[PDB]
Amino acid sequence: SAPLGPFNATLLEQLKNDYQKGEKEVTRYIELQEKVAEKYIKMTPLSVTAKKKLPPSKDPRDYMTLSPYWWPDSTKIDGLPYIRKDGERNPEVYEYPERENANRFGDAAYCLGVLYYITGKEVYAKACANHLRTWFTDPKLGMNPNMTYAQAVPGMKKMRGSGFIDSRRFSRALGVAKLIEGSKSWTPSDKKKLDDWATAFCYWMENSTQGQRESHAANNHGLWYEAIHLMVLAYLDRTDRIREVAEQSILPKMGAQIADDGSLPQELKRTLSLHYSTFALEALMEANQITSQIGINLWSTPASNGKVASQAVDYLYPFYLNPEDWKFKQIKPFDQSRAAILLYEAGTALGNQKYVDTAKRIGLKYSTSDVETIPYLVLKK
Amino acid sequence: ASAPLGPFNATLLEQLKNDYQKGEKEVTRYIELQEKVAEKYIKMTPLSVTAKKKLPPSKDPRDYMTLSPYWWPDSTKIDGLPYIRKDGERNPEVYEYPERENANRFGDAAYCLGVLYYITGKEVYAKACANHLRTWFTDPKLGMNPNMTYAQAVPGMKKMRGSGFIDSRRFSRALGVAKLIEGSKSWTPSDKKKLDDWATAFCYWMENSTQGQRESHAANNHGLWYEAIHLMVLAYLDRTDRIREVAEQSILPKMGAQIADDGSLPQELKRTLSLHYSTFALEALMEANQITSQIGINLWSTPASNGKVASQAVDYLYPFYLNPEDWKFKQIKPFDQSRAAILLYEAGTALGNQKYVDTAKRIGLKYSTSDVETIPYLVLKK
Repeated sequence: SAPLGPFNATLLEQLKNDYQKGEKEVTRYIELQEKVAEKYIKMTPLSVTAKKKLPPSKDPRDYMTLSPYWWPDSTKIDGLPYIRKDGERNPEVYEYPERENANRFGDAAYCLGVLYYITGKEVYAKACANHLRTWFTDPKLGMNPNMTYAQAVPGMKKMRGSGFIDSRRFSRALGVAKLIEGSKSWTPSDKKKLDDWATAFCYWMENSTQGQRESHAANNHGLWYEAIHLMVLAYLDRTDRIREVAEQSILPKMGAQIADDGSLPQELKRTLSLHYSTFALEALMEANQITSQIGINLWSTPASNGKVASQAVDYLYPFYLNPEDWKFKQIKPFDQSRAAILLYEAGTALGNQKYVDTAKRIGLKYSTSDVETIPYLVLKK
Repeated sequence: ASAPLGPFNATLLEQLKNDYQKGEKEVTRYIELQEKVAEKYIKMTPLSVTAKKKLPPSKDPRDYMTLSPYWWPDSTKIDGLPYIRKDGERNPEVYEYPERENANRFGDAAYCLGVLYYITGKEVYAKACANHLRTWFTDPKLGMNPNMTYAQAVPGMKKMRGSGFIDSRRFSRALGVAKLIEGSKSWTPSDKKKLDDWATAFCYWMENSTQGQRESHAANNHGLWYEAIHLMVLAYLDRTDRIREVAEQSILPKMGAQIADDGSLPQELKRTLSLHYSTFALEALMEANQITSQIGINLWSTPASNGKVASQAVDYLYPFYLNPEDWKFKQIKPFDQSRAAILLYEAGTALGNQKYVDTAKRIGLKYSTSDVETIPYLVLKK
């Protein structure tokens, strides 16, 4: 049985088992992924401190990014304070290296971690460990365990926590560290430091004013917060807390956002409504990969108010077939391949065969290098 | 009191200089706002194309290099090579090439400083402009090689391309506004000579390289924007007969082939940003006409050999400039209606169409905006 972690544990165990028995189709797929994975073996570990502009703390170990929809105001002489343009990403975001480097880190470590779980080769754990240490625990290059300055806005005078969503990138990688435990490269001392980082980040999530705020939001930010919350709690083996967050936080939050038709009214008022409708469920989808390893299915468990997350997939299914029909503002094209993983996750969990069949029709490219598709051989022809 | 030939609306700019000298309150108010906007360019350290780590294939940091914005790594290839195209979707990798945004910042600064010197006469603005011009263009270590070989390159593509020449309009407008500072104490006769020599060299590359040749023959918005940049360079060099030849032998035939009988731009209707690329082609004619009209050639009303006129394109688009909602073609991003204001004002005054000029002012530009391309257009603010 796979260690508790941020992935579909069924598909992952299936892959390792077929790989060990020698099944051709899986062994060929894994030898693809290994060729894809070779850039991460040579790839030099990134660190949050690779930045020139420092944050208010003057500490380069603090993660800092710009909130993507905030732009300078031309009608002010300094451009300050920034004004918002929902859905239109300000290219200034890319002057904060963490925004893209946390992605590159997260991808590298997830891929290396799952390949060491499937194949068992020390070269994959040894490379994953190098990435984990430099990003999280290294006394000089690892990030502080907080997200105070995530998605900061210049000229804004209050502090906000909407930026906590940036954590999904590196917190998936935190969980997968559990997969290389037992390797020769991940020493007891390595695990302890990462446990202590994970313990500190969790304390920051739960008790900081920004974390408390985010823990209370009944929108897609609250769902993503709790999904990230489960990943940290899963890494630390706090399964009772996983049960309590699922039942006391995620399901109530999910039920307040679903309307009687299954739509998500808070996301239909965005400039990117089909994207943000799917973003919300993607939070629930990643949380459910962790809850269902301990027996809790968030797709089919109803909330106190009777709403259940399957109603929200039903509303969106027609448009996942024919995205033209989306009768709401979508100021940018929508990636139909996001429906493939979502409908398989939700279809496998709900015993809905129409969903699983449509997931396979849409599919993912067999040879793609997107690391989040590594588990989904079942979607790749 | 006539403005030197350059890449701006000379009527609006002479009017502003005239009114500011006479003491008119409303212009003096506006120019003092512009001066507060322009102080950041006085302090701004000059930019240079050489501020980059990743070198071009020539291994010369003085070569301008950018990435073609719509080209993306291919996930199904082990190295992502060769890149593939997604029309309309900017690959954020473009921001790893510093010249993409630094040429904009440079261009904006030198243009703002040049126009304010023309209007106010203040040497502080000629001195600041000249600083930006020397570092970008002529400096023997920091200045830019006079070419666009590696503009909008594409990783994995085997042939060389010319369509990235469009990147030139940023620093090219700045090249022309150097004419406004000639005669200051700060722009010495030697500064003029090097810059003249640089512009002669860049114009040579534009006209004789394989890439510039291709670009001079495209009958799309790239060909139009090529000649509009060509006119900036030839105006700066005072080659006014060439301006007349380029207008009658290239711009007019190109405009004549790209306008259909209903006044639409077929080539632009097929892009994923059809309302943006229709306006783009026209803005090429607008910026070329600001120059051609200073030597007596009105590109909005002068027909091609087939009797097509550029005013026919404005007519096709005017109703959509009112209600962009009605645009019945692919537009995978929102359309900025302020672009129409300058366009409609520029075409309206050249064509005598009051309906156009009224619509321009109704849309308007923000009085306090710091966007330097709106500096001449007080008439669209207020």
